[PDB]
Amino acid sequence: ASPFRLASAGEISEVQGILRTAGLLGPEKRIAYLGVLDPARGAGSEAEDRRFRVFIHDVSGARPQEVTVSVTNGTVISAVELDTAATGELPVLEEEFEVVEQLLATDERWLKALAARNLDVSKVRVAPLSAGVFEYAEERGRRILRGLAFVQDFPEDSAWAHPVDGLVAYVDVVSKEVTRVIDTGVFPVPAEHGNYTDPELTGPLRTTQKPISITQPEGPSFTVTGGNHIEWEKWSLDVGFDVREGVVLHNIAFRDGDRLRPIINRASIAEMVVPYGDPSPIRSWQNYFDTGEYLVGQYANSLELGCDCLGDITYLSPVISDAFGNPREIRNGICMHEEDWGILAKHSDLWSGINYTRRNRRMVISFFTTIGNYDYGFYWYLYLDGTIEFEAKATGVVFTSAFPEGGSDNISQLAPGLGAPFHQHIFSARLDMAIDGFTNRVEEEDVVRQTMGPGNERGNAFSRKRTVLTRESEAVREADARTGRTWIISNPESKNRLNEPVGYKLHAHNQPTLLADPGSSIARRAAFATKDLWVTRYADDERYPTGDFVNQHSGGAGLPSYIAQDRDIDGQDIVVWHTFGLTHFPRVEDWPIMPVDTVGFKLRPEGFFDRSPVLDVPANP
Amino acid sequence: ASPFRLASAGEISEVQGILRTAGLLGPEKRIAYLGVLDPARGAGSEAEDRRFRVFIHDVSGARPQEVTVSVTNGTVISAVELDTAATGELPVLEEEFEVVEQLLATDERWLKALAARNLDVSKVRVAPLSAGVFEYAEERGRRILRGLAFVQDFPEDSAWAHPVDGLVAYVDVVSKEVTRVIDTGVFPVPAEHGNYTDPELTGPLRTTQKPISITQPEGPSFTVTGGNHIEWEKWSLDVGFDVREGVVLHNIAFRDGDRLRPIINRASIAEMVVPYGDPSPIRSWQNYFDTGEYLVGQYANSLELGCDCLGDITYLSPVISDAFGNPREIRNGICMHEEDWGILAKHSDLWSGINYTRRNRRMVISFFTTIGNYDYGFYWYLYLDGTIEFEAKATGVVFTSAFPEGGSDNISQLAPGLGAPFHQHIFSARLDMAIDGFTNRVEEEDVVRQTMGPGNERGNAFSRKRTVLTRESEAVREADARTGRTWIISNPESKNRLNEPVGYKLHAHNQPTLLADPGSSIARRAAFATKDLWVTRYADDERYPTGDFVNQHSGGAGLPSYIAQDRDIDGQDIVVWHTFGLTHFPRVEDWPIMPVDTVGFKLRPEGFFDRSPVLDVPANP
Ligand SMILES: [Cu+2]
Ligand SMILES: [Cu+2]
Repeated sequence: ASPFRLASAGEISEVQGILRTAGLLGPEKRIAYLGVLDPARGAGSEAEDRRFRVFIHDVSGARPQEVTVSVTNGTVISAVELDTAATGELPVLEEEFEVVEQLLATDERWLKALAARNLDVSKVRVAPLSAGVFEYAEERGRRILRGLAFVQDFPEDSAWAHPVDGLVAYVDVVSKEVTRVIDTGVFPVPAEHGNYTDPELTGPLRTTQKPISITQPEGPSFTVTGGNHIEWEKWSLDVGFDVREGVVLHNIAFRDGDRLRPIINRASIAEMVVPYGDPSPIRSWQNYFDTGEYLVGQYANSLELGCDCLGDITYLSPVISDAFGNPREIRNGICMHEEDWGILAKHSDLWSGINYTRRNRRMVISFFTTIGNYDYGFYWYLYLDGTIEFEAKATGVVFTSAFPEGGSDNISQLAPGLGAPFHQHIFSARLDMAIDGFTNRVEEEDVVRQTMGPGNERGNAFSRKRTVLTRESEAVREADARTGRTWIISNPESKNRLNEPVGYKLHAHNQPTLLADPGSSIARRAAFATKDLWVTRYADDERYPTGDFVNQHSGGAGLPSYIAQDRDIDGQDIVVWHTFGLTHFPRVEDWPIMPVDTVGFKLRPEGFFDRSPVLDVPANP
Repeated sequence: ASPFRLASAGEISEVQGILRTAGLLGPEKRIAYLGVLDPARGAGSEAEDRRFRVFIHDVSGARPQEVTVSVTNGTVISAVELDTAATGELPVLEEEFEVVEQLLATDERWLKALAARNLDVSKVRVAPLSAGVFEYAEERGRRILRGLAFVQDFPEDSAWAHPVDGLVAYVDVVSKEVTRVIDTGVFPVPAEHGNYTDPELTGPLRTTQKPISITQPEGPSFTVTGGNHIEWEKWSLDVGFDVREGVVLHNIAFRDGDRLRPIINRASIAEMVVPYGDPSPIRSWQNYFDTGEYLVGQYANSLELGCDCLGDITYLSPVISDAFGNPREIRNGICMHEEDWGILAKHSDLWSGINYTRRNRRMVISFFTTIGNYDYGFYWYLYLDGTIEFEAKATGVVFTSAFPEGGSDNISQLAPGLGAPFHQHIFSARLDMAIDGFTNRVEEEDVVRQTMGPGNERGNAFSRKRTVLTRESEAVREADARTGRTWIISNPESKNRLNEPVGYKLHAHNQPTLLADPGSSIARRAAFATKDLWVTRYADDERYPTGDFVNQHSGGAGLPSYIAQDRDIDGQDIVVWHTFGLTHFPRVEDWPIMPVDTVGFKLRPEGFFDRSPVLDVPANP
């Protein structure tokens, strides 16, 4: 059995069993995170050891633990009690979603805030929002959420239309206490609804959209074996799934003639953070680590054929653990299919008389998740020509506020009285590289402009320069779109037939990075977002750019501490961390539900192959 | 009849007739360019005047002329003899393709160059290459082409595989003279072939690609009326076609309820230039103005159903003039269809219980052209949500050279002895804007970072600043990807329901602009390429960023001279010229035929609509 296979339901139950027998999962315990670990380097030969790692919350106030078990051997490998004031709180539990509203409903300061606004407490939804780390010393070591109110005029109303500004509350989830209720002033609660299925607001639905039928009459060109192993148009890989990261891709390789050549050992979105840019004390603390704090895999949608995923779809239904260690299946939580992708290569040659046209295809592996108001589609594409791509599709409902009467430098207007604060959605792709194997390096490549003169008399020449990143202390890089900057991962010990090192070139979109002041809390907690590209030496415990426990962690953790080890990355097992994000100044067209907007990156072969790798593509039927 | 309808065959014949009767098209005359002119501003009401503009070459050495005729009225509106030494030579004629080889075949200096290399003159193909303007005073006023040799080992061989380096020749096309033959040294003629249909090099073709069937069982959702008028999912526009520019889009508008709101009056690629970066005197002169020198519309491919254009395709077969004024149909030279485009908007709301998913579509209008070794697909997309996009798909066979033995700072290696010089492919999109009508302005929008402190105590705030471009002297702008710079075209007299000016935001890719030294010939002839965005006041004779006659024109013409008029562009009929390009350092995978690579831009509504414009999209069948 492939040691990269998906966790099965029986594997989760065995973790539950091992923890129970070990005395680690009594009735007061809640699993906040559970996931299989990747096989260790070199273990390929031989003998399974499927290890699972668990974060265990205790609802009685006892200390939480990090536990690794061996489902293979039925043992506890490690169990450590965590001092959350130092190393962070556990991830948010799904069971804590409703607690913030429930505690506030009977708090007299909250009820007073709502009475001044003539709002019925029974119609006041409270978003359970991650707290971060600011000035409130009582919160250190405590599991806090913060709450912002949204009025639901009726049970199928969109509360996002009716933010209650000037009001925020903090609660201690464990002790079940409201620690602070801040009311800075009354704002009108925007009156319009945002119900995008209401015929009054949609108007009569269009009748003009004729059907588009996409079918594969002989079925798809990719095979799935071993539960999650894909073979498609020379690509080979395994599709993993982790409750924190979502879909992960393992062992991406390309059959080049008779050789299976590795390209990327592990590909994941290791963090995704939404910083807000509104300096109001009602929201100036909000930074939602969708991945590290909430666990995006956990909230993956079940994707409906014909509507969520069109064409000939093959699904995976990954398993996760519920809060008590029982397996739960996410039905149709991963969609897989191949698509047409236009012209691959075309040339009509006058001299030879030959006219040639070939079509491209891509393999698509995706999931869609929902974190409160946000919805994101994570898409990995593999193309016939070797190009690898990632794309995020950001949609959902924008996070709202009041629109101040004097306007705002940090908030857009969507509807009368309704604002939407400025924010970014910033991702980190963790690419554990394996270009032709693990001995890799990274070069930064800039265009070079040349001055007209001797050896360049007509002033037309231009060139490129590549700079090797030799050690981690040199591997924190920024974009330079003006100089066409890219980063090439090569194998300096593997040369193509032209005696040049095989490589792949990372093409970024060069969007703005984290805008927050460098002295801010979020710049410290999300340092990775402040730079476009990081290279580290591989290490099995360096998994997320933000560290293991993001929630209410003071800062510094993660990449800035990994990098300080100043390890050799010049022909070594290395990891590329690419920051990329969307800067979102909301527009009216984003309201009441926003059209998808996208961000991502791609890697293209750069002398990896001896010549084009798609010459064996046949003329289309 | 819509005055934006395509030229018909009868219209071309009537031009021929009018010129013949007027004494302007005797047997020594060759039409180098012919195209309908756009209706003048305000002529909507009323009465046709279909005017055509013609550039007439004279093969006897008499001066060429620029002529505008009225096919409506059967008259010559204007005819002016051109002093090509001042205002430029005419565009390259298709009939001149073979002349460069034919003249050189019997020239003793050329034959000597080839004999030293043991090449059979009968197997030596010569690319007819535009000359530009350099140090050769004898060329001023003369119609010159330059030639580079490529060996074809047999009639169906790819000559690009066998460049003959160290050798270039210049010829006077009219006098039929070889003006110079420069032989700077012998290089090996690369030996490998590049025949991508040869089973020896492709290997056995793949059998793994299962079929993908895309159909529309009730036909497409767009209608074509009046020959070229498209109605699709609230969009309205006309598809034009000009032999120089290719597909042009007129009168792009969006039905918003009961109003037809204009967005863009005219959209075209007004120039496309390929500068080379190899300082060798054999190629340091090459800069191929595919649009302005060669006329891309002229070489549009006939696009084959199922292979070039998949799905339910509606074609236009535009008409052009041959060199004698006879109409010629480009069969299936424009493909039109709609496609699925993934998720449009999705949200799964916990509080309201509603789960919502809608799919996107785009309308696609494209053509594909071949200029020697290059092939380009020009694609215009319209999306349901109002986004407009352009994409170029660059493929074909890379222009080759020898690979020097000591390597090269300006040339990649593709195969033993085979080089491909560095180059860029730089486009200019001419967008004659009409945001809600003609009274428009442009603002440059940058992200603003804020310093932590008073009014921003937690250091999270960020904002934006918009700078109006008031006059043409302020409207030459450059990218700043780091600050998320975009440009917003608004109508300062048309406000959405929130009292904010309607607009569209141009999202560029922020690729490098022209790399050549600012003092170089190409920087002067292609000044537009040196900056990302230009705004001019509309004027009916300001059509191309490079002027009317690009071929062998000394420089300065075009945008830098338009801009100097310093006209008011703050709430006026304006035109946005966006430079965008690909910088191409060829890779081994580009050889022997290159996979498509892409570049483009998009515009997104920015407060143009009162709320999302796709709320009336129905749940998919
Ligand atoms: Cu957003
Ligand atoms: Cu190129």
